[PDB]
Amino acid sequence: MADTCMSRIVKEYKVILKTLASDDPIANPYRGIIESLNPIDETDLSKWEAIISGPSDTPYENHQFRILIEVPSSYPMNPPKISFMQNNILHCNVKSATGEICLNILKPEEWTPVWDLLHCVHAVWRLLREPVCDSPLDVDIGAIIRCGDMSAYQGIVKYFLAERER
Amino acid sequence: KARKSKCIIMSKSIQGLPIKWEEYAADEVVLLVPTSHTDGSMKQAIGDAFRKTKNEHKIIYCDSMDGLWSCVRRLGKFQCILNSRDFTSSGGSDAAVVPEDIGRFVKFVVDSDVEDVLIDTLCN
Repeated sequence: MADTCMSRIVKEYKVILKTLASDDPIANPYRGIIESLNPIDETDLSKWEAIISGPSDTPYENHQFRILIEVPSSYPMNPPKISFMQNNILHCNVKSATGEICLNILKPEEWTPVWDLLHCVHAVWRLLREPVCDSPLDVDIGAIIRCGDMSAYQGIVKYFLAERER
Repeated sequence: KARKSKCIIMSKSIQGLPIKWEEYAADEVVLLVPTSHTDGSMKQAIGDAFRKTKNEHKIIYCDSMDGLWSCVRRLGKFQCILNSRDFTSSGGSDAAVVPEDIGRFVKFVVDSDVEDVLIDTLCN
């Protein structure tokens, strides 16, 4: 170890602070992608929270999203556990009821410790603009896409997000 | 006074009903439009009655029936009002328009040909 874990997260925390504090898109490639990324409790460096903005030209446009990051003590040998708030989003690869996320890059097979928290949250963002519905966690939203019913796809998502605010 | 959440499928006959939609736009209803079984867009008045209260997200247009029934499932509303007489080539009723599946996700299903009942349900 937790000594090699802690010095990583401290390095990442510096890099997160520096990059997000810029308003110039050469230093901050996450402008309008990641609004904030901080540790929930300053003293507990193992839990983190991010706010992302939904990608353009998707039904997620113009709605923010809060993400939970759990860093294991064996990080970065193992991936962090990343998930949404419960009943916060509909998506092929998100099980709305729990918040659980299906992201290929967080699977034991394909995890490279080169990746950090920012590439991870970004990979979550990337996922909203492009879902893989061959292996979906929300079979119903999956079958909507898998039928090319884009009218329904954008309708139910925009519906959900709108009622989320009320 | 207190009504159940509904999921109304907006084929020709249901759009044609004389319902004062502004009265219901505020509640937990969802209107699924089967554009596959109605040629034009949905009646302009119905759209306007919902937009007027900022409840335009309560209207879902659907390219495909398979798409429409997936919505029903995911929304999981208490009622599900429809008129199967619109989706059959033979003008009569056929309970085979609603997938055998739907009883799992929805409490009450009204499939009616008669105007009074439809108006009775949507208006409680």
